[PDB]
Amino acid sequence: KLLVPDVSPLSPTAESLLSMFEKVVIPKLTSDEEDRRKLVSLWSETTLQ
Amino acid sequence: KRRRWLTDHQQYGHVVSHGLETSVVDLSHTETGAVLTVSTKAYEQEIEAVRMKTNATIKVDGMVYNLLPNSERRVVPLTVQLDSGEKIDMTSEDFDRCELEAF
Repeated sequence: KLLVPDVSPLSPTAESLLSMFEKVVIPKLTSDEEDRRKLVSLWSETTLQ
Repeated sequence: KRRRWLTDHQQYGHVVSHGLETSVVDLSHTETGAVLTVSTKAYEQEIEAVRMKTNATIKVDGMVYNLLPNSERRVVPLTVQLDSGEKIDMTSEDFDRCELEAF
């Protein structure tokens, strides 16, 4: 009962999105360096937390 | 008459037709964490393919689920008539949890 109920290993798509968001976000989503920099920082912070 | 109260339809219900006993497994959705159930005789190939650890994920209708650790049971499909003169399909297991009208 320390386990959170209804949780299951992520699909290979959802899992690849984790190694992709670290790279692919930068060229694809937006090419503005401000948003790129700030988003990479957000990803680092939130992964760490 | 062995009628049971079905909560979802807010009505008493009654068993018209029995199927034979099917082995059934549980499949949990990956994205939402939703839980579904499946005839093992239909998906036998893929299920045994997951039991061999080769392809570990079962796709149905573009929604993909993971097979649960055990969740292998023997259930009977039932056609449950409603007081409206209505028909539902319900598992033995679920119709069993329901509440009797006369006990």
